[PDB]
Amino acid sequence: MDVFLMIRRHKTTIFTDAKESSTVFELKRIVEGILKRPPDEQRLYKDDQLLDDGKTLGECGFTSQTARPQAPATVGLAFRADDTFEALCIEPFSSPPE
Amino acid sequence: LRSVNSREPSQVIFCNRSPRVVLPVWLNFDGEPQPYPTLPPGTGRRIHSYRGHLWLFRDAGTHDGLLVNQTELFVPSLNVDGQPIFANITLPVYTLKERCLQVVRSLVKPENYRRLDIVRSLYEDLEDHPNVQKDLERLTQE
Amino acid sequence: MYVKLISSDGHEFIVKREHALTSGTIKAMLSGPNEVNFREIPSHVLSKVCMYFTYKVRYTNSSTEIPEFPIAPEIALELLMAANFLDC
Repeated sequence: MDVFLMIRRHKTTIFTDAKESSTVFELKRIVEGILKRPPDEQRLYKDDQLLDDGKTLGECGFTSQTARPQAPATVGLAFRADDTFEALCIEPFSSPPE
Repeated sequence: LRSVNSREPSQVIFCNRSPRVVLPVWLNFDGEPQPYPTLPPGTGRRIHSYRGHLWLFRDAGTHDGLLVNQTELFVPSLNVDGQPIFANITLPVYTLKERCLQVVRSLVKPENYRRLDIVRSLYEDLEDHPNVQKDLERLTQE
Repeated sequence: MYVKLISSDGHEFIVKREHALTSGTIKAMLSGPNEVNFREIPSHVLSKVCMYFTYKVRYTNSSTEIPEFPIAPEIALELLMAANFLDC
């Protein structure tokens, strides 16, 4: 099953999909291609829960009933190598009027 | 664009696989839309129709268009041999504009569209409700 | 392979090029006769637009039952205008 994500870090947010059987590490790969940053310099979260590279997205809680196209699951991102990785920060979206 | 009158029975089954209350519409031998009883959000029902007839489905409360077996119109076919012909009713992929007009209409009274803070042209688009005769005139003009 | 759409308030959305082409306007803004900056569309609107792109690309011409595209009441009026300008 494809899973639909919204990888987020500091006003930056990536929309991509992957297989539920895909691994956290392979996702860091996809991020590398995009934001040009090696897997080892990035940390991926799920609501303040650091994820293990060997874990499948499925295991990490990203499923077809949770990562839907119309309502993608969110994945936190944090940069800088192991020489002091930044703290996870996600800028919220603007607020509607009314 | 009317039902052919072949007194050949065709047993059909209307399965409503959509979040909406469906209003099936049979097209008259004269081409007039004839509304049948409404199908609740997840139900299905067995219908007696005939080879050659023309059916079309819409949302019962707003006439938004719906699909039946992927196309626009359903025509019951040669039944006898596994018999029941399946009519799968599903939502189409509306455009985002259309989708928003559906949500706003469902929220504001027609008498109040003019109080919304939007372009004059979007006012027109809102008052221009989905319509069956209009869609027929459309398909025909195609 | 990808493209960047930036909201009025600064957020940057990286989406696949095919997905963004879903919008005629964007297909022209870029690839005209990369990035795209929308000085009029806010974050809470552009995030829905991008979600609609994945939704559209995933379900058009599909036998598998289609789910409703959700839209909160507060986002409706602005999404409408965004949708109207983007031609999608």
